[PDB]
Amino acid sequence: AQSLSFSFTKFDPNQEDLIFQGHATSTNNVLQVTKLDSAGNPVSSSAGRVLYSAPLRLWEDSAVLTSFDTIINFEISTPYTSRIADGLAFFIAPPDSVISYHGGFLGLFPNAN
Amino acid sequence: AQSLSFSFTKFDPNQEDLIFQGHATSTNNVLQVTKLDSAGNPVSSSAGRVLYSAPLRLWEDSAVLTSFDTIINFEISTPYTSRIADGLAFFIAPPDSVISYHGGFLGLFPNAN
Amino acid sequence: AQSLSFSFTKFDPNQEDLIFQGHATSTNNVLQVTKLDSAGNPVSSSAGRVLYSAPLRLWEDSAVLTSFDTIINFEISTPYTSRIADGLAFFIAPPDSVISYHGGFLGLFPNAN
Amino acid sequence: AQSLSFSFTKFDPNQEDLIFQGHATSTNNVLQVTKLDSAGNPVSSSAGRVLYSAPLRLWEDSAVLTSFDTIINFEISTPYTSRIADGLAFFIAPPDSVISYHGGFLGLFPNAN
Amino acid sequence: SNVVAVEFDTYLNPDYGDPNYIHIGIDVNSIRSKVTAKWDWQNGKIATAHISYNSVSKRLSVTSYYAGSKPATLSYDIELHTVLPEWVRVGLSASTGQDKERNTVHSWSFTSSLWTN
Amino acid sequence: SNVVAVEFDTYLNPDYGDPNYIHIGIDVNSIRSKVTAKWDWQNGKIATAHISYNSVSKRLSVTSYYAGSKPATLSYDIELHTVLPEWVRVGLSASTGQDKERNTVHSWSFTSSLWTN
Amino acid sequence: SNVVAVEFDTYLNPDYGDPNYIHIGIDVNSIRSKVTAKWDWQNGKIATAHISYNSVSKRLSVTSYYAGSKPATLSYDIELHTVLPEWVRVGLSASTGQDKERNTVHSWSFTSSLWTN
Amino acid sequence: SNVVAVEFDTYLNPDYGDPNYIHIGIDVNSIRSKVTAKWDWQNGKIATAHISYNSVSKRLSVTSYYAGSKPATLSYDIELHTVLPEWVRVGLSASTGQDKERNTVHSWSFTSSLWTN
Ligand SMILES: OC[C@H]1O[C@H](O)[C@@H](O)[C@@H](O)[C@@H]1O
Ligand SMILES: OC[C@H]1O[C@H](O)[C@@H](O)[C@@H](O)[C@@H]1O
Ligand SMILES: OC[C@H]1O[C@H](O)[C@@H](O)[C@@H](O)[C@@H]1O
Ligand SMILES: OC[C@H]1O[C@H](O)[C@@H](O)[C@@H](O)[C@@H]1O
Ligand SMILES: [Ca+2]
Ligand SMILES: [Ca+2]
Ligand SMILES: [Ca+2]
Ligand SMILES: [Ca+2]
Ligand SMILES: [Mn+2]
Ligand SMILES: [Mn+2]
Ligand SMILES: [Mn+2]
Ligand SMILES: [Mn+2]
Repeated sequence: AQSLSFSFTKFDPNQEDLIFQGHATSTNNVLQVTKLDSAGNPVSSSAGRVLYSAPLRLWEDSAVLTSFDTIINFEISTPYTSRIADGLAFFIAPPDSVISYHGGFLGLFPNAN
Repeated sequence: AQSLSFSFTKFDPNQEDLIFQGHATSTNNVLQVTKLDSAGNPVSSSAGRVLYSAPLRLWEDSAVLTSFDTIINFEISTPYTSRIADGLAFFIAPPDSVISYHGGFLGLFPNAN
Repeated sequence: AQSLSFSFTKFDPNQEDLIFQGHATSTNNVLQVTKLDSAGNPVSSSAGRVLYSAPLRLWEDSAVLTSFDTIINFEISTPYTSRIADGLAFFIAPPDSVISYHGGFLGLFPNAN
Repeated sequence: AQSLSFSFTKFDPNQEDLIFQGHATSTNNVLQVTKLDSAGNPVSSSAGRVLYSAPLRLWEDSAVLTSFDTIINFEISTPYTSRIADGLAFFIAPPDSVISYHGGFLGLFPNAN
Repeated sequence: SNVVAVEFDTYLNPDYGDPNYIHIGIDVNSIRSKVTAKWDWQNGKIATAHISYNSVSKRLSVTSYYAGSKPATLSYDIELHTVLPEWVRVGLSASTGQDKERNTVHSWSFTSSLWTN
Repeated sequence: SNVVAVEFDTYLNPDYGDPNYIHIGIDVNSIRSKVTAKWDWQNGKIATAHISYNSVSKRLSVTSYYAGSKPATLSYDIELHTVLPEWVRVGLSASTGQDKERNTVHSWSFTSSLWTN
Repeated sequence: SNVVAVEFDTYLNPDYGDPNYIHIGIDVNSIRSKVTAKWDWQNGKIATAHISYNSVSKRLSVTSYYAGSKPATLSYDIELHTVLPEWVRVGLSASTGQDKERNTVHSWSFTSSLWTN
Repeated sequence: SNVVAVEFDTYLNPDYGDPNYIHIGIDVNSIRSKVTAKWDWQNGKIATAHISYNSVSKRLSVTSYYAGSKPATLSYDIELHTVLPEWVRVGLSASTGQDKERNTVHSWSFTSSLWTN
């Protein structure tokens, strides 16, 4: 009935086929989902999200098999010596989903229920 | 750098991953890019267009090979005995493209230059 | 490290890219893994197997994810009114594997251990 | 009717799914289509060929579109300072094809007609 | 109006350039087809069309058959990136006027690749 | 005899382990199915089956439907690489004995991926 | 808040449920992970993660390695379509608070299939 | 000797037809290239080449770059099925003679499709 497949190997500055929420951006061909110090150092209280433009069908009444595979290459680094926070996540949410609170929330949830 | 591939084999009524312009719609699992008589007969002066949700990168400064392949199954039929009009087209246009005049224009162009 | 993908939608008479064992053959674009009456009726005590030419890597010392998906369209039919036998199977076996006993064995195993 | 797709990103020592002809071999995860000095230096008068195990359908009576795309990453290097010879080639030949003369022949042809 | 389209034309418009017969055409920025080929339309049956492009062979090609009959082929040399921008959306479009016809699509499959340096 | 097979069994052989009904089974090194599920065979019509494996979810799964009816599902946890060697060939097999049935295959599609470190 | 996420957690929040160590988690509608596994993070290097789902094996699985070291694996059984709606968008998300870390993504590849009757 | 090959030639053999410079060539049944283009070889670095064919655009094309420099392109019109049989095997071949060079291959990726009626 439906099939969708997409691949990214560099991240163009003007990525018309991605949706950007929060301090998420892209430079030097990578995705900076978290705000950055004009010197290239991580900042505090930042939340960034990226969503693939197109919606995706996950299920349908008369349908019986749905499958998805995704591979991600990400780098969590810190120049500092303090503890590192917070998280990196791959998520699937209703199309109109919007970024939530930061911290140990990963811009995914508002509270802790 | 980038790759996009999608497949449709039925057309769901609520095709969240398609953009609809004009009298284009979908029922009985097919795409009716042209308005229809409540009895199932073709009407006059109709224009319908469908666009894949996601934008597509066609070219880039430091890039050297771009290729696309698409297969389409369409049916042009008429119950009547008069001449049939007008056209069916596969097109690639800037993302914000909007439907144009009908007739032998195929909702693609405004004039005839 | 490795990826293999193949698709068949018709079965040519001379399928150079398949290995044939037993009464397995092909005509009218389909795969007849079981012998047939010159009138087109199923026969008794028949065993047929087909193997994709190329070997397939299933695992490797420093490797961590192996996955395969296959879809099959098959038809088990009988013109007669007696009970139908025996079985249809999709199998993965060492490359030099050879057809075994028929019956409820499915040309897969010799005994019943 | 048919589709075949395969990918290699490393070359295992025992590549059961490749056919080897000539001094072609594999070590350190790469394909050495040309013989090598036990010190890792190129030798003279060498011919090596590799063929994908499975046969490939290129055409058929009632068939109308055949397409293939292949990407290759190869390295032609020489430690010496003399002129480098001879050639690297991607070829498609009948299944039973066997390696030919070396030199500027690229193990592809016997004479120069 | 910017666009590149491959068209299966059922109604002839000589004032628009259409040759005198059901044709399939490749259009670049204008309904005035750059190249055209005779297409044997068939009421009721369904058609399959493949369209392919390659920035290197600088060629765009179309082949359309009807299951059982001979296909129709058209090729035009272009360097798409001189005609269209860097970002595009792909679509199917159909229309009518004084005269009608049913414009229906059954399965549609599209795949694209871009390679950089 | 080494092999892993998913079977659609039409003839019951209680002495071989077959439960009392047309079933689909997952077999590891023996015709004595490790797990089995009721399959509603249908003479004349054609069946579609998907079989999937994943070294991480250590699960092998089958689903088979008949276009119009409810599907049949069976899952068994394995770590294939402990049962089979590093190099394998994939095949379809069918057989008969005192009793017959037509064993025909229409399209077959297979894709595989392996990832190293 | 509706969502299903796989997370690579660097900061521990016991009040939020986080066990006492850098972990990767599968979350269904809450930051309170349903299942969790120890992940050996590594500053500066880049990580590769594969996430896979199958409506039949009703299993969602993750494996993440670091090129050279041992991977980390986590699996949770779900029937995604009971938790999420019929239409979804897929994304990557990263955050910080009193404490920081660089959240960067290098290549991302995703493919999905759905089959009906 | 039957074969179609795309070649990256490092040693010139004027008696064999090779123009006077490192070139890439398309060959049909003979080492005597039908068409040829200047290729800027580079010792030590690795090269990426894409070769594509289409029975409709009756064109075979090659593009080879070196990561950082300008690519090299060659196209030749053929109808492969008039030159080669219905069944073929695809391969990579390299050779030397009085003079040497290391012939090594790193990843190789190939995909093919055929469509009937
Ligand atoms: O019906 C087809 C025909 O109808 C009218 O004459 C106009 O709208 C034309 O542009 C169109 O080609
Ligand atoms: O016909 C089916 C049945 O026939 C015979 O009894 C034997 O060959 C059995 O193994 C087989 O199951
Ligand atoms: O810096 C990490 C930490 O910072 C603060 O304490 C809060 O924002 C927490 O939610 C978060 O986990
Ligand atoms: O070394 C390259 C050169 O060596 C010899 O002269 C012969 O084998 C030639 O065919 C070849 O081109
Ligand atoms: Ca946390
Ligand atoms: Ca017209
Ligand atoms: Ca049995
Ligand atoms: Ca030469
Ligand atoms: Mn026209
Ligand atoms: Mn059984
Ligand atoms: Mn957590
Ligand atoms: Mn030459």
